Parts: sequence; C-alpha cells; structure tokens
Amino acid sequence: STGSATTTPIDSLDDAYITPVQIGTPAQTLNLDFDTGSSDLWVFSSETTASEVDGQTIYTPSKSTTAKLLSGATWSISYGDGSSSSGDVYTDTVSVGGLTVTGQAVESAKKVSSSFTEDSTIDGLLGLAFSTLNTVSPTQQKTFFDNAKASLDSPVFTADLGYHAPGTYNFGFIDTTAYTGSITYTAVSTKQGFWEWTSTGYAVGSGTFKSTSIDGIADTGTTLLYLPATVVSAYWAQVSGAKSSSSVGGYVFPCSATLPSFTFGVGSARIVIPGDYIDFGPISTGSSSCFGGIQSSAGIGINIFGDVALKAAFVVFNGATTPTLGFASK
Repeated sequence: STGSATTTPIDSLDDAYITPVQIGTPAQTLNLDFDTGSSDLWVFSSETTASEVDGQTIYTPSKSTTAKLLSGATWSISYGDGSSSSGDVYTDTVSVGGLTVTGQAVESAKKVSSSFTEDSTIDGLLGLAFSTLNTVSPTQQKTFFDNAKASLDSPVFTADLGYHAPGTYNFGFIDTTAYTGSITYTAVSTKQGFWEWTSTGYAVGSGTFKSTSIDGIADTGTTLLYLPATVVSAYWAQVSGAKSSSSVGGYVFPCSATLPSFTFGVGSARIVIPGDYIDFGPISTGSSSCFGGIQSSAGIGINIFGDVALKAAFVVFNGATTPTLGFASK
C-alpha cells in the first residue's frame, strides 16, 4: 500500500504545516501537524476542556463506530517549546492520503496548553519519530508509520515541504519526479528516539564550505533551524545590522536586509536554503526588526533541522531495519 497527502502552511510565514487526517467511522477529518520529532498522535476532542478549545476541529469518539476506549491508558507530553497536552486514549481507524491503519492509538486531549488553544489551525499532532518516545502509559503505543510499515510497498515516508506553498507527505514510495539529482542517504541514530543524523558542514552565502560534523535531528514539527552558536554567529555576521536580542529571544535583523543563503552538507552533497526561507517577518506587527530563521541551539541541548532546512529538500525517512535519512535538492 501507499498514501499521499498534501501538507499546507498554517500561515504566511510557514510557522507550521497541517495535513488532513481521517479518523473514525464515518470519517472525522482533522488537520494535524506531522511531527518527525515526537511519537504521539493526539487530537483535540469532545473531551478537551471547553475553555481550551478555540476554533479547532474536534474528534468525537462516541460518534465513531470503530472507536474503542483503550482501558486504563493515559498520555501526557511536553514539547521542546514548553507547550503540553494530556488525556486518555482510543483505538480507531486512521487514514492519511488513502493509507489506512486500523487499531491506531488516537490520544484524545483532556487538557492542552495555551499555545495549542491559541492556534485554531492545528487540530492535533501526528508523531513520526520512533515509537520508543510514545508517552502512552502503562502500555506504550506505536506511531501511525510503525503500524503501517509492514503493509507499505517500501518502509519509508517522505517529506516535501513547500516554501510559502503546499507540499506533500508520501508513505510507502519515493516519487522520483519530486526532486532533482540524486538522493544522498546518511546514517541515523535512534538512541534518543529521533531521526538523528550528522551533517558534514555548512556554508554561508557564496562563502567557502566548512567541513565540520553537526549532529542534529530532522524535525518537521519545529519551524526553525537551530544550530551551534558558532555557526549561527557566522551566518548573521553576513547580515548588516543583525544582532542577537535577549529581549526578543534570538537573532533579529533589519527587515530591509537581503539575507544570504545557507548551505548544509549531507555526505558529499549540499542542500541550499535560499535567504528568503530564513525571513520570519516582523518581530511584532509594524516593526522594522525581523526574526531570523536560523537560531542558536545552545539552550536546547540538540541541534534541530526544522522546517527552514527541510523545506529546501526532498527528505526520505527510511524506516528499514536499520533506518537512514535521505536528502535531495528539488
């Protein structure tokens, strides 16, 4: 089997991407944030505290003839940005782009943090990291991809995120028309439950490529590119007037600036992020100071190849017995 679904930016800045997902019988379609940095499929629901729902579409398990309460199961998650959610668990039929999994754990939110309430466009998350990170207790549950894998034509999914435009998540096949050149594959460590890999270096604009190992995670659920402070300082030094602002919480730059590209290495291959992918617009409405899309990871504990980086590539998440990642230009 295969599946293919369009993923759409939630706003004009590409702050996140939403993908329609069919849950239950009859189908209830919710727009979920596909997140290769986490491993829970959770949704706003008829059980979510009413004051914490503000425009989201909800899953109502009582209206699904295939929903079954997973007795005794609860979940609770906290994300790297400080947001969180928790609740109980159903199993139900879940379909993405024509690919159907029966008995998928659907984690129904009883509580969500304010950042989720305030984002009316995201109805939940669909985790695509390794199932070892799933938070369901006392019996950990499998991700959608883990449940689908054995049925897929090939045990892979691909992320093709657009810049200011829709893109595609495919399951079970590699669309050879969706990229240019070849796909370069690179080793993955699953020891932390992430799609963790080592970039071979970087360049700023037309500058020379610096060969240096940068360990980080491929994370579709993170907006920005978080890299070591040395790398990030080298980037922003090429933007007149850019500075790190403690009050704003990262590098800002004059909105009148032209941003240089940023290149990252995948083996001997190179992925070029155009400068305009690094512009996240005014820090507040009407400001002439703009927020940068490349930020320091120093306060995180891990480097994160988020959407800024991933949207410049066609990315293969190869879930074979020994997982690997592939990157192609497009």
